[PDB]
Amino acid sequence: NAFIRASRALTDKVTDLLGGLFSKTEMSEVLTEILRVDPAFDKDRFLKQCENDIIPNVLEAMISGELDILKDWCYEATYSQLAHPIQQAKALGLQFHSRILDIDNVDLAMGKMVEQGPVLIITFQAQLVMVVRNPKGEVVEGDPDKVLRMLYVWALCRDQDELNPYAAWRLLDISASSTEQI
Repeated sequence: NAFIRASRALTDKVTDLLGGLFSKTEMSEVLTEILRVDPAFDKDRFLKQCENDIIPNVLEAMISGELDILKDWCYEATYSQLAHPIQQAKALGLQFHSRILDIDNVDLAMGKMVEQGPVLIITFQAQLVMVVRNPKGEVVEGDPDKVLRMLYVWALCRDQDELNPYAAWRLLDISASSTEQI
């Protein structure tokens, strides 16, 4: 399909912009650290887990204002930044009616080491419908009839002390941008 190729082309360009002169050695060094604790680690299986588990659960919690779920999936400083806006909305008794339409083009962009552990940076595209309403049912944020096409970049960090490999990754950072006219 033509459209499918264009969206795939956009993802590849983002991966290029995230690939500096030292990206090959930095990725290899991060894999060395991950492999020390999880010898069976595989990049493709990891990306499958991101698409079927990590992304859907975290993104849903974010747009639905589910603070307890979000706190379990994020690092401390990360949670504080995401929580504040949600906490303000709840104080005004606002309602989160946002929903996810689709998620695709999941890919591995780069790797880096941080104090909390090894980091793998992924990207993906998603179609969302954002809408927040007040107690009266009136829309005070977003647009219930508009579909937003987003390009996300997520930094996931691994807890090197976690016994179970399928529960070792948590959200460390996130950036994004709409893809209108692309």
